[PDB]
Amino acid sequence: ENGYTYEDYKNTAEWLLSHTKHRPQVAIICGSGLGGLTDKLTQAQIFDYSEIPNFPRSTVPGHAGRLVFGFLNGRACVMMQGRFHMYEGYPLWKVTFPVRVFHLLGVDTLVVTNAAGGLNPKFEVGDIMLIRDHINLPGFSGQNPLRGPNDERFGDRFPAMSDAYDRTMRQRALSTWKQMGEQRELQEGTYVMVAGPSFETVAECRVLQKLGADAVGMSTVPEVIVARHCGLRVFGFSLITNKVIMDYESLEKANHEEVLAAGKQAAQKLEQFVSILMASIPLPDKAS
Amino acid sequence: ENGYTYEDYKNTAEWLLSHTKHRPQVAIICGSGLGGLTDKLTQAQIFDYSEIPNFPRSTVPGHAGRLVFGFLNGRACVMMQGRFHMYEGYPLWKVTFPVRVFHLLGVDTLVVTNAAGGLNPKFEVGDIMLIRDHINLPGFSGQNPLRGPNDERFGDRFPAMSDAYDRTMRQRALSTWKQMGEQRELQEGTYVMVAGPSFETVAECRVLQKLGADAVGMSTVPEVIVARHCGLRVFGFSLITNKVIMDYESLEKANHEEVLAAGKQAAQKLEQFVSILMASIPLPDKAS
Amino acid sequence: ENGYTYEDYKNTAEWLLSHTKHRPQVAIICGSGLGGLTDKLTQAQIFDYSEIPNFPRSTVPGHAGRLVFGFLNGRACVMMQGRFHMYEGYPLWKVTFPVRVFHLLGVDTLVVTNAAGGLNPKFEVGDIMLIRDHINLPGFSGQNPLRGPNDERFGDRFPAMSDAYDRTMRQRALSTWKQMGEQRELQEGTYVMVAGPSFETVAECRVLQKLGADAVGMSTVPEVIVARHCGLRVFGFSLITNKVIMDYESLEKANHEEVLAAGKQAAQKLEQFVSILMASIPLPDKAS
Ligand SMILES: O=c1[nH]cnc2c1ncn2[C@H]1CC[C@@H](CO)O1
Ligand SMILES: O=c1[nH]cnc2c1ncn2[C@H]1CC[C@@H](CO)O1
Ligand SMILES: O=c1[nH]cnc2c1ncn2[C@H]1CC[C@@H](CO)O1
Repeated sequence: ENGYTYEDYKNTAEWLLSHTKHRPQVAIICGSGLGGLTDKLTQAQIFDYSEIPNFPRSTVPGHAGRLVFGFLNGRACVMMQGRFHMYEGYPLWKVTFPVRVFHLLGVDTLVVTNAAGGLNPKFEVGDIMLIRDHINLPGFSGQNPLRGPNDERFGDRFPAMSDAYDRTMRQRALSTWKQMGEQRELQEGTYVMVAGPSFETVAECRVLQKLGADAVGMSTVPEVIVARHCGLRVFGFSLITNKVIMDYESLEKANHEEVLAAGKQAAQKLEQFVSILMASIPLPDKAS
Repeated sequence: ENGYTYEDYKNTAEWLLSHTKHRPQVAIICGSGLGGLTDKLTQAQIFDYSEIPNFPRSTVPGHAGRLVFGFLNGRACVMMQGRFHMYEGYPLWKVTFPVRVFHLLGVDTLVVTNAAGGLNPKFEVGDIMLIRDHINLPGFSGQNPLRGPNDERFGDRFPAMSDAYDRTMRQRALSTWKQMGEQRELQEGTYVMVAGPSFETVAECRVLQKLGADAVGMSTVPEVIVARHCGLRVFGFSLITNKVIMDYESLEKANHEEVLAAGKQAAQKLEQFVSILMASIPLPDKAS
Repeated sequence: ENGYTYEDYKNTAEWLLSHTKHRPQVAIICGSGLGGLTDKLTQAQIFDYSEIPNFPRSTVPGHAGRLVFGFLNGRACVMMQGRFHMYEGYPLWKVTFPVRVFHLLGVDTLVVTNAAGGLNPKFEVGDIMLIRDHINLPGFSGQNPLRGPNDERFGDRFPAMSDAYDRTMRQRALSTWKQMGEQRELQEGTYVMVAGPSFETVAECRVLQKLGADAVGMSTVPEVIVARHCGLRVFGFSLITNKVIMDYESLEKANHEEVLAAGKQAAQKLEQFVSILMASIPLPDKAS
């Protein structure tokens, strides 16, 4: 985990402990425009990234740069509003530092969210996709958050990712959606991480499509991965904010204004979802 | 753009201004063996990379390591003879530093050239290919020149690349070729950037082929990308210097001696082309 | 070769010379659990990585962290028990430093081994695969050991990899296997390097499969590549330690305990193989 040491994590976890009365169980990292979830907490105790000991700040635009503590629909969460991306300069051991601290803080579940582009045509903007799998492109080329000496206090050298996106939690998600009897089904498919801040070209989109991806994005994977390394339960969704183009002869392209998505009903649609889903995450009590 | 600051760009742009009387409009970055284009300028004022304030030098072999100023077939260009490649150690924010300076210098068009390998069988060495699209392999894994804090004085955080290789300029190129009624057509296809200085293996070539690439090379993309980020018009060609191999049972491989291509008629064929094409790049006057 | 200089290599080669009487011809780099080969040497003179001048140490767990010198089945080898991987923090110019020193030491052949995952279904664990080709994933994204200024004292700027895994030595391997009339054939196929220490997901495995890979692993390529750059003869095998998963609905995943493979007969099976194969590597005498 180059950069930080165990004790850096300990010292930050502890600092958090002795500065909040909350002992979170589920850590939620909100993607673009889905940070409204913070609103729904209770007994909320906000923490500015910067105020915490070794916490990677979030540049100057880190307006939504805070770690909120509270209770949501039954569980004592800890939310990350506004995360770190590879594309902004953060080496991956800064991007994923939270996940290690959430672990030592006591977390045992991580529900990671993000807005992503739509590659699967069956997807339509506004859609919500269940990450059943991911393709760690940067990781293939060495951009893996576990590069460097491994700490057997955190996990194994070679953790398997075959499993990562918890199966049961996916049943429960498919099901909770149906319970809400929602208009439009809870999409499910493979999520592909691509770093670059620029948006995919039509030649790029096509390789991802053949590659098996369904939604493309620029984060999540580093947090998914290091969480699993820790032994955290993991599941997540993607807010399809825009359909990804294809050559032939187009007329559109892709813009961030499409973030209107991340804020429109869609946003707060996933928020209700994520809220109700708190009721389907097992307690540490090993419930019986 | 880690490494340099806005003012580093300003200070270099200005230095260039107050050291040349030329206010270039089109910046041309010449690939291997196609640097003969410099010959054709007029009112040529050569500048040694090294003499310019923050300009990345080009090692010791930077013989063809200069930025020539002048007029070509009607426009006041600024040419880069001998560029920087990832494979020689340059972090991408040094490779692409010129494109930012050409921008502040006033440029509004960039015609980037390179020699590339032939993947599409329809290609035959000597051929010239029109880059209609590109696959930014390094970029997928984080090797994107826009990594780091974004400067809204240069462009947007998430620029789309869906478009990059200007459409009209491609009509004009296909057309100008036909105007010259040239022997052999102006190929067009997708260009794939691969970093490594070594040459592709037969297992590698095959993945690129299925991946959609037509020509493979080791540059251009970083300059294409940062140009678009700036709002520069962009179009380019590749000089197929050698056909890329495929398993089965071969007898050849790939060598740099194949640069004979980059210097043979082919070279100066693209040079006449690029020269005449100056007549088809719109003026800043918004011509009417 | 950023990091070290020619003289760093010279100073280490020489140090090795004036500290051993052995002038090795074949350098063997043993993969996981196949380091038992060291046992079979004779006139063995062990050297602790750390004791050698610029030699990258191997962390604290570098127990099997030594460079053994001796004679094996006829040739004066030099073996690397326990290599360096990208995933442990080593920049590739440290990972591959040995290959440069083995070169200056006089080596002219490198037989590299590794344990790898099975992607080709025809593969069955325990199997041994002949690396006929490789797909340098990290290399595509810039992770190539030849990045930086090139030393024409070592090799060419753009070395071709079209060839790398010596053809004749493969005939001899297929043949020697048949000579032993072994139970189970000497598999042959394409080896794909993936960096990350974590194990491939089912979405990842599928892209590698379509990509053409047969076995997947996390090393070898950097050593294969820099060897060829030097002009070393190269050939290698992979010990399929585990079959790689695929979605649908599985029940297994991948664990390091599967290293039981690397140590079981399989291990010492490749060891006899590699030993007998010493008899099929040409001598520097240009035998006649
Ligand atoms: O089509 C897409 N490709 C890649 N990343 C995407 C796409 N759509 C959304 N994002 C992610 C990456 C950054 C942020 C911008 O809103 O959202
Ligand atoms: O087949 C090829 N693959 C990759 N790069 C290539 C190929 N052909 C040319 N170049 C580019 C990369 C470096 C320079 C050497 O002349 O030209
Ligand atoms: O399925 C696999 N995928 C990637 N690397 C693998 C696989 N199997 C073995 N290794 C390599 C990488 C590290 C070491 C762990 O024993 O062996």
